Amino acid sequence: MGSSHHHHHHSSGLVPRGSHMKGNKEPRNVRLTFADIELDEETHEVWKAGQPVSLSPTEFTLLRYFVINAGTVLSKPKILDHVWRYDFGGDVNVVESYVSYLRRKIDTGEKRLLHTLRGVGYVLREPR
Repeated sequence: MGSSHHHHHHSSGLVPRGSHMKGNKEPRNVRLTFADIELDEETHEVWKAGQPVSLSPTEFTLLRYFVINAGTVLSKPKILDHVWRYDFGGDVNVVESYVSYLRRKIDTGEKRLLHTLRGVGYVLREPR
């Protein structure tokens, strides 16, 4: 809620009286994808190589963050503070439990897209 909106920097063109003809502000809903992973922020659903998984809000946020930062080595404590940022009250052992369950619900194929750097954390990366 504000009055800003209309930016005071419209050095781009100068004929909004028409411009488009229908609208192109956005293509379609917000859907995240990765290697063989699909997430719909609209239907809050997940899909992996023809393998759908019913994850909960928390577990969903975790997977989503992993994808957003896919390629960057994440840390156990960092990941916690990042997610638990919506509900404090979870030791560092709670993450391990969730991670183990996640692996079982996300790991299965011969292609390991989740590398575990024991002592540091985990990193998302496609098989090379």
